[PDB]
Amino acid sequence: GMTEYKLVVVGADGVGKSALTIQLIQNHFVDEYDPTIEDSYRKQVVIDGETCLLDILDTAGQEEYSAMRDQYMRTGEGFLCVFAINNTKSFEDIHHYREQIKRVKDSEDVPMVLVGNKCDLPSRTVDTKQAQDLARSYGIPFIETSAKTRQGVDDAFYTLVREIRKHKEK
Ligand SMILES: N#Cc1c(N)sc2c(F)ccc(-c3c(C(F)(F)F)cc4c(N5C[C@H]6CC[C@@H](C5)N6)nc(OC[C@@]56CCCN5C[C@H](F)C6)nc4c3F)c12
Ligand SMILES: Nc1nc2c(ncn2[C@@H]2O[C@H](COP(=O)(O)OP(=O)(O)O)[C@@H](O)[C@H]2O)c(=O)[nH]1
Ligand SMILES: [Mg+2]
Repeated sequence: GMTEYKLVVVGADGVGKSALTIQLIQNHFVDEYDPTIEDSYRKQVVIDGETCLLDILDTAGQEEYSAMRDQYMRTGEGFLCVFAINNTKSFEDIHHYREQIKRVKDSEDVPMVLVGNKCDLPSRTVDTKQAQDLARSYGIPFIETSAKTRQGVDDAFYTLVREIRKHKEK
């Protein structure tokens, strides 16, 4: 049998949620992917010897707080909270995404990873120290990624799976 892990990728428009997801799944950088499309993708992977199925929701569209949207998000087992290292506003939004996750999951202990994407770019407006401090304040890992080169991408998604696997053992 394969366990399926339901992962949700969230964060501001333009941070690279779609590029990270497509890079993970298909091993190619899709630049300029339609910002308005929300979809899910699956991949069979081996993580620490466990053959499992990732089901990844790449979020997009309108911010909305209906009971149905909350219930859909509540089915997520772990969340990648993504900002772009050259967009301070996307980093400032992270606290809001974490607050919504904690609210629908009714817990401060939700499997989560803070992802600083676009690390292939030389110009970084978000301080690495500030991002590490924010992740420490939430008790979650911080991983830098590039959806273009694939640097850190497997680590971000596999770390989130490891967190879900551990959470299910509590
Ligand atoms: N909804 C909703 C949610 C539930 N009902 S539950 C639940 C959860 F558990 C986790 C995450 C979310 C979630 C999502 C979801 F993941 F659902 F797609 C999309 C958001 C979204 N999108 C709109 C745009 C930007 C990215 C993409 C999706 N297109 N934007 C914002 O905030 C945007 C800002 C700027 C303007 C005012 N707001 C408050 C802060 F200032 C930040 N939050 C979003 C969000 F929290 C939700
Ligand atoms: N250089 C660089 N550009 C990226 C990276 N990830 C995404 N982009 C670009 O950033 C823009 C937004 O990416 P997208 O995946 O659409 O972001 P989303 O709105 O969060 O889904 C696009 O023009 C991408 O090609 C990355 O790691 N490096
Ligand atoms: Mg997208």
